[PDB]
Amino acid sequence: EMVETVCGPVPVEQLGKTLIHEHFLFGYPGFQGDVTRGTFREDESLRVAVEAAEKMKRHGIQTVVDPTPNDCGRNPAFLRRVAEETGLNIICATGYYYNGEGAPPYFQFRRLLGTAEDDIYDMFMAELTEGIADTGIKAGVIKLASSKGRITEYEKMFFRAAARAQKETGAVIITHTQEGTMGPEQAAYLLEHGADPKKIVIGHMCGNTDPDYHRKTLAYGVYIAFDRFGIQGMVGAPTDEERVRTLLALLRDGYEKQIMLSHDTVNVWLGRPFTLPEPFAEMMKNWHVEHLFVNIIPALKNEGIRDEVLEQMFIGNPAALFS
Amino acid sequence: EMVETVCGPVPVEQLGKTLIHEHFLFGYPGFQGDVTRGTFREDESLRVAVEAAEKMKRHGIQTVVDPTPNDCGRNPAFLRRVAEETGLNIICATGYYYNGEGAPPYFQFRRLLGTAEDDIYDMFMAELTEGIADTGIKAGVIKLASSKGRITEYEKMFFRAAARAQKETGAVIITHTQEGTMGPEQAAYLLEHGADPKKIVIGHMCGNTDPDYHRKTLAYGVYIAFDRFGIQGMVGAPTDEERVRTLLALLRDGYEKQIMLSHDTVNVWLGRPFTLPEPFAEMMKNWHVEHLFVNIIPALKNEGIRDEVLEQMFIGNPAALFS
Ligand SMILES: [Fe+3]
Ligand SMILES: [Fe+3]
Ligand SMILES: [Mn+2]
Ligand SMILES: [Mn+2]
Repeated sequence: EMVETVCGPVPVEQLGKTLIHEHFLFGYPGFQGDVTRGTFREDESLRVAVEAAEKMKRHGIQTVVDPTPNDCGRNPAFLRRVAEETGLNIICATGYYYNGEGAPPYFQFRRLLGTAEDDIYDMFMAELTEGIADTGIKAGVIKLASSKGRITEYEKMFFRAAARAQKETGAVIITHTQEGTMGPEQAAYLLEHGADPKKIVIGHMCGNTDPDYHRKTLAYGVYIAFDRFGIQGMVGAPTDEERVRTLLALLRDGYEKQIMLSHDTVNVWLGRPFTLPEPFAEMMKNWHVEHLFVNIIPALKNEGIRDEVLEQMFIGNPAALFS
Repeated sequence: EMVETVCGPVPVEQLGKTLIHEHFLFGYPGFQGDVTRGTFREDESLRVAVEAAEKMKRHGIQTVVDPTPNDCGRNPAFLRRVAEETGLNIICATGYYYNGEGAPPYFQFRRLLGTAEDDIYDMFMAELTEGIADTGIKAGVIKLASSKGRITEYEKMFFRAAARAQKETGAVIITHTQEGTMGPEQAAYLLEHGADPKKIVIGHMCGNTDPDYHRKTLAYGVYIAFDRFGIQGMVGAPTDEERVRTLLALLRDGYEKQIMLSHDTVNVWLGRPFTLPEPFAEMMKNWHVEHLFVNIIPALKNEGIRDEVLEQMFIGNPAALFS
């Protein structure tokens, strides 16, 4: 039925072609202290963000899920301005990053007060059923993240909170996996606490190339995402070549009703402008919102995937996920 | 001669009685993502902050150094408003927190671009010689922090940057030590890179009770601080009893020209409001800006310390430090 976007509630029928994981705004926790050399280009950032939405709208996309966590400069009103100008639908999130690239100390401190997991739940409920700050916007998904090879104590507080929240709300859960680890464990641990696998998207699965690992995850009946198309050389991540050679294994075996695709782009960066060093800067030349529809998809056809199947992924699956 | 406060440059002669370490505003990194339940009480916070300044002004304090790091919600314009209303002098900082209660990922990421330590220097120079963001305020001190028993790789980038900045500027360095560790190592590592010990305040020394350790540190000719008076029972911290019994050892042995005192208070908290749990909330009942002048000081007299000596600590030392 209905899904909360930044422009208030929307019928899931009208979601349409959907990218599951892209950032308009993103900054690594700590960017706020580099304000002096990295002040936020308020009205140019908006100009770039609308550039990316119009760039997405023209390949038939009607909906983006933006899972930018609360500590990476999530900005729902900004996003609201973008949708108001483009008509694109934008679903935002409620969540923190993970230990390795998040902001532990604050909730670490409350953990000592004994109230952290309640506070995270209370925050999740608030942002899902009341609205984010005074923006009036509710998050449409819960963002979760785990570390490499571990779901830390701190992360588990959020997983628990997240599972208990979803039971109270029916919110979709979207997750981050670190370097192709902890897919199954994530699914397992959320299902243990009463989350519903049909309302769960294990993310960054494209970060493992052994399809055995994906199947172990799909077996929970959760959705999985290859949401990092375009990112190469970094994090130890595999090439777009590996992804497709890993993606195709799961398509012929008819799992497409559990797979969705994205790029995990950052269209505007918070903090100090930077430019990638020259080894790095050519491997990730393809990391942009165009990448899938002009490259990844044609490649998929040449290896024989029905356009019907893809529609399950970009339209059916997301419509399914949110209902 | 001159020191940069939030109200522009000021003659060091007019610093006067000085608290070396107190926060008006503070939040643990991550507080920004708890915005919905923890929105910043803009104009009440200002009302509380002026309460604390007026409360400090009446025990003769004319100057506070507020070392709130860039990632813990440092707010120089806010501070500026406080001084403009009270006439108090407020010197702010340029720094990041340490790894355990800091926000590593952002500078961690730049470390991979190969430019982090330059960027930290460039940030330090900017905030010391040009101004913080568009506030026009320059930091008067550099804030540095290390972990328990370790000065991590990440922290050393900032120490190096900090030492090279001070050489270019003459800025005072103020530091944080974790649980009474790394005093000497900090001094040693800064002196190695050309920092001047007479422009350095090793902080949280009151976190070690073995005076042997302090002397090892004082031997570098750096200043040291017992800046956590009132914080008891927490972090592994020692009682105000231990501090004084540790402080007195260094006074009779005539080091007072290297010691200064504070409380390290947080007069307004960013993030979700909270009550300290029932055990904790008793031990730290004394953690407030009044604590020193009404309690710690009388206690010091009864054990026979000349008011002249104290003046070296609250007036002479700081005046010395900044010139
Ligand atoms: Fe992402
Ligand atoms: Fe402090
Ligand atoms: Mn991610
Ligand atoms: Mn500190």
